[PDB]
Amino acid sequence: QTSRVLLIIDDSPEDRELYRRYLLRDRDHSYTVLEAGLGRRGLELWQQHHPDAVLLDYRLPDLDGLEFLAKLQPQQPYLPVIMITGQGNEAIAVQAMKAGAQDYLVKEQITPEELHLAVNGAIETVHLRTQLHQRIERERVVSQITQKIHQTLDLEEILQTTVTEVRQFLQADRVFVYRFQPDFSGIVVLESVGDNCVPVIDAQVEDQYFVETRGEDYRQGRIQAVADIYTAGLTECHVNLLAQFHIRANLVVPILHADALWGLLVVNQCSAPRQWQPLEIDLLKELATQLGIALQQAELYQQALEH
Amino acid sequence: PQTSRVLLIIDDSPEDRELYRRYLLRDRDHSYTVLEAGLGRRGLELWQQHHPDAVLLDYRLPDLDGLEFLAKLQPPPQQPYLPVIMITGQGNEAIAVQAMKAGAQDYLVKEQITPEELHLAVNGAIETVHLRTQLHQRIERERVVSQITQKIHQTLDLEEILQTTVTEVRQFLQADRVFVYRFQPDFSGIVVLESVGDNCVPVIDAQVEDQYFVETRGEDYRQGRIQAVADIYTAGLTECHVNLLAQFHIRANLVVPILHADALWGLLVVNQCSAPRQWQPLEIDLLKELATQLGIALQQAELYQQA
Ligand SMILES: CCC1=C(C)/C(=C\C2=NC(=C\c3[nH]c(/C=C4\NC(=O)[C@H](C)[C@H]4CC)c(C)c3CCC(=O)O)/C(CCC(=O)O)=C2C)NC1=O
Ligand SMILES: CCC1=C(C)/C(=C\C2=NC(=C\c3[nH]c(/C=C4\NC(=O)[C@H](C)[C@H]4CC)c(C)c3CCC(=O)O)/C(CCC(=O)O)=C2C)NC1=O
Ligand SMILES: [Mg+2]
Ligand SMILES: [Mg+2]
Ligand SMILES: [Mg+2]
Ligand SMILES: [Mg+2]
Repeated sequence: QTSRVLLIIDDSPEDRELYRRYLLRDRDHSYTVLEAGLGRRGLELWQQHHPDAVLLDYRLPDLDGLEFLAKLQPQQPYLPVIMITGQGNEAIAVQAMKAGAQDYLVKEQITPEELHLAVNGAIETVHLRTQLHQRIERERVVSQITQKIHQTLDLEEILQTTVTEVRQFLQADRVFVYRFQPDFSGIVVLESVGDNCVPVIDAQVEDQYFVETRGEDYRQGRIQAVADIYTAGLTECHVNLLAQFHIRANLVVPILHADALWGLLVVNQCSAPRQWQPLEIDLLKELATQLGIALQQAELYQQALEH
Repeated sequence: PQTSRVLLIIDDSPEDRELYRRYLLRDRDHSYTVLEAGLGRRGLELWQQHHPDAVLLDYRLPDLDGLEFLAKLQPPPQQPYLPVIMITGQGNEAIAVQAMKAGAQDYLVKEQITPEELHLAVNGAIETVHLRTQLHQRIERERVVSQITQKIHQTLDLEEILQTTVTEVRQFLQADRVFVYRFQPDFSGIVVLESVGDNCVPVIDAQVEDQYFVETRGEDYRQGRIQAVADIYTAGLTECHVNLLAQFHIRANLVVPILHADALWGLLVVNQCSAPRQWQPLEIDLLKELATQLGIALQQAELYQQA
């Protein structure tokens, strides 16, 4: 049973209660239910809570359902709205679906099972469209970096292009590349930042975990994906440390050269926690692998000079 | 009215079937040709022989239960999803729920159907199958690209990398033949690796040494410009190329230049040998991306040469 936020927008307190009772009868999910009796507040709750689905009464005191959809501006998001219409007004349902709704229900004909089916579909379909959009953007990033590696030997340009595009794609506060010194200490080679996190470049913090251990887990590929340093169960030493650079969410991907650990591709969220998705993690492993190709390429260019 | 959609209705009631067809008339947006079957066996035959855009399936047929039917449906490999809409009697929603886990896209309740609801349900099933297809292909091409990147990162033998590109590309594309063309210093050319299917007679061991097009007619190939022929007889080609292509039984031709540094190293070639083929953007962009990776692969092998 996963969690779902469902927003009900209907001016009849009883219908809201009816729908609320119906959604609880769903074994597949646990629903957090938000309510509004007016369109304007519906819009406000929508904008503040990003609910997974919206049950929308076509006839509200302030807005008709069509006006509500038109007052919605949504990356490139899709609206998980189910229009609720009265029997006989199906023509509204059709023009609502052409305006962005995912499905509709007939008020007096609604059953719990039908409600589940509607919510499932609106959510699944928006998820498909969201995933497809993410696949397209993720492909642009990978191809753009592939392009760079084919067009140049220089690291400063490839790493830079990498750091920027991932920050753009992920909408992260910070992305940078951390490089290990021979004495297993670290420095930030490149960076790209949003002004919500206290900088790290030029202000170097000395950790003792990489000098002492050398990162054998990172050599053999270990990645860390911390959604929120306060709920992941880290030690008090680590939590307090990250709080001083305002890192709230942490994603770290090792960069490998030869059979050795060259450095780290690092993503930060500094304002709020962030649950890193499988697609995003997979993107970074891939880029890191391309960086390995770049580094290797640059070293073969160094070796070829000396000859 | 020109028919835009083919719908297969599988239901043992001739009256309900005609009823649904009339409902479909109320959709001004589309024109429906309806195939009808009263039995599972005939439904399956009609499905397999005529490839309808969507299916309305009665959960209870005289010979097969709706679930048993879905299990006998095999979908083409370029559209692996079943655009089936289950029709169940009320109270039997639970059977329909198990159908959507078995591949149906949606369901309807027998006595509750309205013309608009039928339209939207058919609309939805076709759009969702299309979304699911697009997402499915994005995942496959990313795997292909990610697999070649890995190989390059591992510094594996290039001919093995070339092999992998050639094989995996033909599978993803359902193409009759894919191969890699390599230029000799004297601007001729030979076929290094290949992947060929039923409809196509192979070309690899009988390579004709072509003229110096790379100097003037590969002006575009040096500058990275690709050729994408849907049908060699309508592309406006000269007799020499047309006759040449016909001697290899090429009907559709997609060729992508392979670059090493900024020089024309060779060509990635895709062929359809049976029928003409309109090459789609996803397919072309995949090929360009692979072409660039082979370019990066070629660079890795040359840099290891002096060293
Ligand atoms: C933001 C700027 C910055 C950081 C984060 C940095 C050090 C830093 N310490 C790290 C990990 C670490 N550092 C420590 C711990 C310590 N290190 C010590 O010097 C202590 C003795 C000790 C506890 C006080 C630990 C426990 C980790 C995490 C190790 C793990 O991954 O399990 C990491 C990698 C994981 C991460 O990014 O969270 C870095 C980059 N230096 C910097 O300039
Ligand atoms: C097994 C397959 C095979 C081929 C396809 C090959 C030759 C071959 N000739 C090509 C182009 C070409 N080849 C020719 C012309 C000629 N070529 C000649 O051998 C002529 C004597 C001459 C006719 C006058 C032309 C005009 C092109 C296309 C140039 C362009 O469109 O840029 C191409 C690349 C473009 C394409 O195929 O569309 C190849 C690979 N040798 C092979 O073993
Ligand atoms: Mg109302
Ligand atoms: Mg429905
Ligand atoms: Mg649906
Ligand atoms: Mg029947």
